[PDB]
Amino acid sequence: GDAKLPLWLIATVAGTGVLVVVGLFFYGAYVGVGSAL
Amino acid sequence: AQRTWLGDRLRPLNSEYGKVAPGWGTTPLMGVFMGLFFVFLLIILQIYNSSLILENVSVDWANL
Amino acid sequence: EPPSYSSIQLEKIQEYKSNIVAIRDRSTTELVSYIQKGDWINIDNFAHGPFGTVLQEMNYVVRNLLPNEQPEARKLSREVFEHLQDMSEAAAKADRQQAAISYQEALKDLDLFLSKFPQ
Amino acid sequence: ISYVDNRGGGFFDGIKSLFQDSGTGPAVFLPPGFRPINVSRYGPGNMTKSLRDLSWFLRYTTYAIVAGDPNIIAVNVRGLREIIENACSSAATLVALQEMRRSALGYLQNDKEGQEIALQYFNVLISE
Amino acid sequence: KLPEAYSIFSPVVDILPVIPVFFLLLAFVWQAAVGF
Amino acid sequence: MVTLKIIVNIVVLFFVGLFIFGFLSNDPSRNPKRRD
Amino acid sequence: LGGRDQESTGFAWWSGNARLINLSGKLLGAHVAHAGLIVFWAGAMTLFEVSHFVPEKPMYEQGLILLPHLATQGWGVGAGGEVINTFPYFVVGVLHLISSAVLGLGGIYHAVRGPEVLEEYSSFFGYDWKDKNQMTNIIGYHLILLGCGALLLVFKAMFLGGVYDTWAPGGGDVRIINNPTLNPLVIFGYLLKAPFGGEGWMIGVDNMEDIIGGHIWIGLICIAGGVWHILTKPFGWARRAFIWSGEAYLSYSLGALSLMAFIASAFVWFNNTAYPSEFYGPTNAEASQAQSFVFLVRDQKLGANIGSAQGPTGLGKYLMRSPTGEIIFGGETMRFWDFKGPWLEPLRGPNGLDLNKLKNDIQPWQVRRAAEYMTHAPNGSINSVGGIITEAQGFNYVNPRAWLAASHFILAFFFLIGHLWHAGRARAAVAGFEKGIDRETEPVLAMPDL
Amino acid sequence: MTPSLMNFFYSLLAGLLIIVVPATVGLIFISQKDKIIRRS
Amino acid sequence: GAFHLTGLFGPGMWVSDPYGLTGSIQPVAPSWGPEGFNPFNAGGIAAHHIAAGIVGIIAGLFHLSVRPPQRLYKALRMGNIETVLSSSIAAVFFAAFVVAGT
Amino acid sequence: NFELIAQLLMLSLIVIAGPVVIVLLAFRGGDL
Amino acid sequence: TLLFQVLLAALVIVSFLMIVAVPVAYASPQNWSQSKPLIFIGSGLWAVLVILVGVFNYLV
Ligand code: CLA
Ligand code: CLA
Ligand code: CLA
Ligand code: CLA
Ligand code: CLA
Ligand SMILES: CC1=C(/C=C/C(C)=C\C=C/C(C)=C/C=C/C=C(C)/C=C/C=C(C)/C=C/C2=C(C)CCCC2(C)C)C(C)(C)CCC1
Ligand SMILES: CC1=C(\C=C/C(C)=C/C=C/C(C)=C/C=C/C=C(C)/C=C/C=C(C)/C=C/C2=C(C)CCCC2(C)C)C(C)(C)CCC1
Ligand SMILES: [Ca+2]
Repeated sequence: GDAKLPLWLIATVAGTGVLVVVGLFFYGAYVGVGSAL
Repeated sequence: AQRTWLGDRLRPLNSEYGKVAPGWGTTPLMGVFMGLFFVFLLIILQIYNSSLILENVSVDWANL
Repeated sequence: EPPSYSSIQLEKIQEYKSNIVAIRDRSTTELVSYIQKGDWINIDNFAHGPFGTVLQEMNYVVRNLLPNEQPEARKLSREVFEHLQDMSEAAAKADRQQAAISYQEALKDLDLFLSKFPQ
Repeated sequence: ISYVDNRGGGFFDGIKSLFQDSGTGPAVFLPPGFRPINVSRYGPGNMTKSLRDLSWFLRYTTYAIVAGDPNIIAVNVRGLREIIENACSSAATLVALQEMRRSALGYLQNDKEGQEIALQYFNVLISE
Repeated sequence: KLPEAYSIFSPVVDILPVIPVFFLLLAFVWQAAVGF
Repeated sequence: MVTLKIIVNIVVLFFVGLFIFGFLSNDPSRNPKRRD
Repeated sequence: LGGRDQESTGFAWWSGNARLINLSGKLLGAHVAHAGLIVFWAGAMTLFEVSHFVPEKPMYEQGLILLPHLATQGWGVGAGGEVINTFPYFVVGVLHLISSAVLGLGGIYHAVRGPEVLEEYSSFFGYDWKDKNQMTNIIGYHLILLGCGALLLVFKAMFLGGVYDTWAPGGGDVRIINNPTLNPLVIFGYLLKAPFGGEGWMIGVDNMEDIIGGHIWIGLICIAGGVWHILTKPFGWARRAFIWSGEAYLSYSLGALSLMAFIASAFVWFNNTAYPSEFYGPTNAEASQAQSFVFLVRDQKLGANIGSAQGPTGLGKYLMRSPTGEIIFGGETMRFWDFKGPWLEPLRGPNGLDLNKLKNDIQPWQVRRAAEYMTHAPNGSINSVGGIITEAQGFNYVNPRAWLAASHFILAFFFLIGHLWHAGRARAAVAGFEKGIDRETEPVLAMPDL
Repeated sequence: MTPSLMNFFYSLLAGLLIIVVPATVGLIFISQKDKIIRRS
Repeated sequence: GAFHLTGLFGPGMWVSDPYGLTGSIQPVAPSWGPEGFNPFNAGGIAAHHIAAGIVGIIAGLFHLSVRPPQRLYKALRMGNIETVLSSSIAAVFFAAFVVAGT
Repeated sequence: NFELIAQLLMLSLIVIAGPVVIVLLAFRGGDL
Repeated sequence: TLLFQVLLAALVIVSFLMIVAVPVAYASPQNWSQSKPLIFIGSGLWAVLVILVGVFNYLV
């Protein structure tokens, strides 16, 4: 194939892909159906 | 030339005699500390004369 | 810029002046007899108490009265405080005629504030 | 001239100033277990041989520089330390001659060419 | 409303504490390239 | 009890006194290797 | 060709500084890039604090921690804790946020582009971590400047406006302090007090003049300790009582910063003079006395006589007596019988809370502070929840006395961890078994049997 | 600033600027011109 | 300065009122400002020997460490005992004029 | 809302503004 | 005060240009010669523009 790309680079974008979907959950405690607001 | 217990603790305070800093030395450090001291003596002479009277000094017998 | 204090003085500022006028006629009291005879820390009761409410009360000349004469009216209200700093801190001096002339200063500024600003 | 109704000299070598990060004069270190010796415990007749040697350590260094060969330093120093081991301190000589070297190469900071010559020649005096 | 006539920068200066946390995680990312 | 207080106050200053110039006399030279 | 690697220095990607122990050039770039980062939080947290601020709501309600640090020096505070000009809080952070780029330029020059060692380059800056005259000159350069910061608060005090006083007559006010306490019998005598309740060794420092007398005596010995370490060496006993390496100097300091933040986790919990309650919030010792006081004077309006009534349990419901004679507030408030805040100091009589002046001399300002301080007790949730844990989350206030007191205690205890864990490696640095015991000459097989 | 301090401070300006610097420049910039001869 | 006139380990100097009536002994506070320079304020005399003593300390701490220059040692003839005596008497006369004055 | 997305714009500009200093060094050949 | 948009809006886009271009210049030794000066025109623009938002703070 020889299309290999440095893992470290996709270690960031998978890591901040993990970070935005657990950062969205802590946004969701503060508006929505469980927020007591 | 009599050694005592006293004189074997002060002879390093009086071991040298003519050891001297080199030529012209730390003279103008002493000069600018003198010129600050004469200006300080000139200030306090006219504090007391009331000729460099300031606010809230009033050199007088109304004091503590 | 508002001249007409219809309810603005008659409910607020004529109760602003009324509460510290009420401490004022009382003030020839035990407090003068404290500095006459012999009670050191009940003056510090009075300075942070009945004179603690003479000053935290006398604080909203900003928040109710005439913002052109506001910056000249701060330091009128600051000199009444800062002379009464000498009243409570001459209690550790233990000599009650440095505090007695400090109390006579509170005649020169409190009623001079009360003579001023009917607006 | 005895007298002492006006004059007496000496000293100099102290705390004046300077900020410089230049002129690396091979830094001198003290050997461990060294203390500076007092003159009163040492003796005035014992130190008058001592202080003339300190001029004599550089007087032969000035002789060897114009001689163009460090042989006269490297032949009048071998076993001088084991001669003076009884009287003088061996540790006091190394720290004196090192700062004699370092202060001399500080005087040669302007020429930039003979300073590395005397650094070769003073190092013969230290290593011998 | 802290500023006098800035007033559109209430978005940008709200996040400005959080960037020292981002300075630590960048040191992992810089180390993820070369060194291991 | 004030008679007791000094007796307790001696023995704290004795034991802490024999801790504070315990370490002050070489305490990095009985570390069984170099400079022991 | 690379300074950093696994097998040239024996350190991995973690323990990710210890390549910089002997390398002196980029170690300066480590700290100045880090000191740019501390100033970067120091401006921007305040620049986030303002524009999340409103001036008419009180300071502690929003959960904000640096705006009450600025209000101690009185940067536009009129009287009683209301603010009048927020632009003095705008200038102080932007002189740190703009200064963080200038501090950031140095720590990125020396860590990348600058030299790797400087002993050769300057001869002033360079060190070995063994040259004992040069290493004490480094401390002497900072102590003369740390004394200059210590006289910097008192030069703000005695000349430029003044420091805020919570013991001002009329609630609280800024005032220019005209006599700091120079007598050492009281202020060095604070060090010789008991660290328990009652005496309050470094914590109970009422009459703000004693704090501003402190930084007279702090900076005038920090100057005097600054010029000592320029001129002289450590002593002969000091050469053989310490570890002299690149390590332990962090660990001597990490022992101190752990000790300093235990004190910082007690200045912000108990003291009501250096940290004012009208900016930071009331203490636990303040709010429990504020709980009983508004229920005392509530009773006065009702008219039941205070002294006669016996609580639910035999004691006085309102005014019982403490173990040493001060008539104090009753109930569960016997623990905080040492409460000396600014309100109810006009209720302190000769003995304590005197009942001649506890009746007929409560003021409407006096109760409404304690009414506010009752409901603003330090009682938090994790998130924003306030009040008792059992109570529903109707309103939010974490009371940043409490919310900053535990946050240093996370870091005060953690700095005791690493200080102990560097003191192991530093003592094994000079002893040579930082990598473990030997195969051949094991020292315990030389030891005799038990 | 007080009206007798600055009236004293103008002397320390003028007693410097009229007496001292025209003595110092008025001596050393004529003695350095007429240097004495040591070679005999 | 500090350990005798300020009440730390000692009783203070004499201080009275103006128009001297109730003059007694109490420890005076060292006043550091310009108000301590008028000699009728006793707060300068406590602030005297603290401030003159600390520069008396920093003189003699300096004066042990350095040596005089040879452009002064041959000029002031500092090896001689007599020169020092002359200097001392001259200084003393200066000190006797002020307590003739004050 | 207008100045909520410009907040999260100013997030999403500034987070990956970090690692674009790293990849630009790691592909031009700068010594990392 | 409509100038106080475009001055500080130019500051936030030129200081975003300094979070990224300064480790590039510092990072590469080979291209350092070209870039060494470019910081003194880089930061020298950023210095006098932070000075110019300072005087325009007080003027409005
Ligand atoms: C002034 C503080 C200070 C300084 C300058 C140092 C300096 C040093 N430490 Mg050290 N340390 C300190 C305090 C300090 N220590 C304290 C207080 C602790 C206890 C916690 C430690 C614990 C520690 C360990 C555990 C060891 C060192 C080591 C080292 C050396 C190598 C550093 C390294 O590679 O980092 C490595 C950095 C990391 C691996 C990053 C770790 C990230 C942590 C786990 C994050 C924790 C959570 C954090 C708060 C973020 C939370 C975010 C939130 C949203 C969840 C270096 C000399 C090493 C050594 O012996 O070398 C001499 C060693 O192995 N340190
Ligand atoms: C406070 C945090 C901090 C700081 C200041 C440093 C600083 C440093 N570390 Mg380090 N480190 C840290 C945390 C930190 N570290 C942590 C938590 C870990 C554990 C993961 C490590 C692990 C680690 C290792 C293992 C090593 C270092 C090394 C270094 C040094 C040289 C780095 C180098 O040459 O690459 C330079 C970096 C680059 C060229 C990459 C580009 C990245 C840029 C420069 C980041 C900054 C950009 C910034 C946003 C722009 C500023 C704007 C400007 C206007 C001011 C440097 C002094 C190395 C060393 O000892 O030196 C040889 C080394 O081997 N560190
Ligand atoms: C802890 C801080 C610190 C320390 C110890 C050093 C130390 C050093 N730097 Mg340096 N530097 C720093 C911070 C620091 N820097 C910062 C923050 C920057 C970014 C602006 C720089 C930028 C920098 C450059 C660009 C260079 C150095 C160089 C040097 C070295 C030579 C010293 C010299 O010739 O200066 C001579 C000293 C002066 C000319 C005096 C200047 C003093 C300042 C600017 C005046 C203001 C003082 C201030 C008011 C004091 C109060 C501080 C207060 C604001 C907190 C020296 C090792 C040089 C180097 O590495 O060698 C090639 C070099 O080229 N530095
Ligand atoms: C924080 C700044 C700082 C730092 C890091 C140092 C660091 C140092 N100083 Mg130093 N110094 C400083 C400020 C500082 N100094 C100031 C401000 C002054 C002026 C007063 C001095 C005056 C000074 C002199 C006069 C001497 C030093 C010495 C020393 C060296 C060894 C310290 C030692 O063994 O004593 C540690 C102290 C002890 C072992 C004694 C025990 C102390 C107590 C009883 C232990 C228990 C304390 C307890 C936990 C807390 C209660 C406090 C109180 C209520 C008792 C070290 C390099 C010594 C040295 O080497 O000479 C240069 C030395 O003789 N310093
Ligand atoms: C332990 C020593 C000691 C003590 C505590 C006293 C105590 C006292 N003596 Mg006394 N005395 C002593 C030793 C002592 N004496 C000795 C050894 C002598 C013989 C020289 C005398 C001779 C003596 C006389 C003749 C008299 C006293 C008197 C007194 C009383 C008042 C002192 C006074 O007015 O100050 C006045 C002191 C001074 C003005 C000090 C002069 C120093 C000048 C101002 C400065 C000199 C320049 C300075 C050294 C250099 C600059 C320093 C600068 C860098 C800081 C006082 C009770 C008086 C008395 O009758 O009491 C019974 C009195 O008349 N003393
Ligand atoms: C866990 C981990 C991970 C992950 C990570 C992440 C998820 C992230 C990272 C990182 C990052 C992501 C970082 C960031 C950074 C950033 C930065 C570094 C920044 C800079 C900037 C600045 C500092 C700013 C500036 C400014 C200002 C000041 C204001 C205005 C605006 C501007 C822009 C101008 C991985 C797996 C990979 C590896 C392992 C570890
Ligand atoms: C103004 C002020 C004040 C006052 C005063 C002061 C400032 C003081 C200081 C003081 C001090 C000054 C203290 C100190 C301390 C010390 C310490 C803390 C030390 C420690 C150390 C240690 C503990 C160690 C030891 C050791 C050991 C054990 C071993 C070895 C040997 C040795 C010795 C080293 C106050 C507080 C009121 C408040 C505010 C400020
Ligand atoms: Ca913002």
